[PDB]
Amino acid sequence: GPGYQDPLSIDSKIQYITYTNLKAAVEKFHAKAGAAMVIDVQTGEVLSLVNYPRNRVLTDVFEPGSIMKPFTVSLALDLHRVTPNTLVETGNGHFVLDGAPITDDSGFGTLTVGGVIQKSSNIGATKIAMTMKPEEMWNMYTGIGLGQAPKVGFPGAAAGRLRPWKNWRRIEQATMSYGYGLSVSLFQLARAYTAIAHDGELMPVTIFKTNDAQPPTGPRVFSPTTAREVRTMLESVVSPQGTSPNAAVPGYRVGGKSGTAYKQVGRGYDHKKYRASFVGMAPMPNPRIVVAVSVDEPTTGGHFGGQVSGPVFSAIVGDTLRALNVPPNMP
Repeated sequence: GPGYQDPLSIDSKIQYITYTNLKAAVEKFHAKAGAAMVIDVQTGEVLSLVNYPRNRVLTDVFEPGSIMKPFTVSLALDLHRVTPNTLVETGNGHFVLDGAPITDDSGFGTLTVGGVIQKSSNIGATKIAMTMKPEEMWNMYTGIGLGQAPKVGFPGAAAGRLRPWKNWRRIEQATMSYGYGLSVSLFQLARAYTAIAHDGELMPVTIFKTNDAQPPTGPRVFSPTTAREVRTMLESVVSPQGTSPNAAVPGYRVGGKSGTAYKQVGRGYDHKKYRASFVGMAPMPNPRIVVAVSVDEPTTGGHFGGQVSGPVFSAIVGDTLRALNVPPNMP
């Protein structure tokens, strides 16, 4: 507990672990830039906060993409619009809504709500989203801290962009259900995922140590049962049947979600100019840490292709959990 690093929450070991892994990744994939951070789930304390090279973690905003799907599902579970076993028809991977096309990376057919998170189905997210009102979803976005600049002592923290809900066309509700047409910082996403980690409670995320006397507390964004169920689904993502098996951590149960943001061109999107982000938590089912990683405009994918962030999450999570003397919870 107490030591010379007090009263900052940043652990020199975890910060160093976070810096070597992120920097190694940015260099190995000849990327423009990277950001990563670790949050203690029980306290909302930031254990590490790393940019390689300026503070883009707090300043840079992007379309979160598929990282938003667990929050689409979180809300739908929490409003009793679906259960984890509810069936969602995604057919052949091509669907049309108000004349706009929505596409999966393949034809997943009949998925469960869990299946939609595991396979990262845009079509599945959209159809779950269509069971809810814009206002309901905007309130949840606002409840998890989106559209609001974090107050952590850093002037110029980005607020990101959230269209007001009374302006939402049904197709924007769709795009937002799979993380397009809103912008967030990596910091906002890390904080938002603490609400899934901490059984539905949004923890204040702080660079200062909290008191055991008056433990930190936050708004109840989701029921605890909602949060455990999304945690089971995040774990399914990093199985052989999920889209992010490259996030798996030898020795530990982990769960997380990947997303991709492409360079906007006013109305279109550029080719191979993208941002690979990953947010998760470990060990499951009761996480100690949330870890968020973002690698901007990588150019040498190698064996990982576009999914370059998952293995950086993996390395930081194992090193950090070892550094915390957390015992392996997996064979």
